[PDB]
Amino acid sequence: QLGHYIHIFVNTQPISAFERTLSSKRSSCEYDHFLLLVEWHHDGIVEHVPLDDHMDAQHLLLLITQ
Amino acid sequence: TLLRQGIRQLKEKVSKMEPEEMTVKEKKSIIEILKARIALKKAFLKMALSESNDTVVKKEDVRESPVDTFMENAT
Amino acid sequence: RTHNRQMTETLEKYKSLDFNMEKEGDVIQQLKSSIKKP
Repeated sequence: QLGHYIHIFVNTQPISAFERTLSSKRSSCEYDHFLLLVEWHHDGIVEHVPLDDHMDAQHLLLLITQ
Repeated sequence: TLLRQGIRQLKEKVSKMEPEEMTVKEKKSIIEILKARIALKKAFLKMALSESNDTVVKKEDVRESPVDTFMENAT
Repeated sequence: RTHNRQMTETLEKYKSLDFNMEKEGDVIQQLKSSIKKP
């Protein structure tokens, strides 16, 4: 179309909101750390759409085309 | 601290519909200049605010629940 | 002689009724002793 692409990555994003509010229990401080990036380019949105198994190569593309 | 009630004391100082208010506000703005630096003393951000703090208190609210369980078994 | 009464009392202490679980009976009761509490 006169292209368009997704990237996907693992990522690390520590947050204070659990860092002190938790722990001192059966509650981990640092993991640390792991995630699942899902970039959605050529939109300027780069939206981080949710992932939740089961998931396939298709369904991503489906939500994205949607 | 000072940033709190300092606004409270500056707030009542406005007077007269006439543009003499600046003569008062010059006394205000300097404090505000100090506030611009007093704010530097308070350059911190741990918790956001509500409702996360409320989530913390509730988190203890569940976390304080066991205390009336196994401890009761101790008795 | 040391292990005896100590084991018995420690059973009788914080454990109190160590039989209170009654195996399967200690399942939902673990909520009844806790989740039920309010």
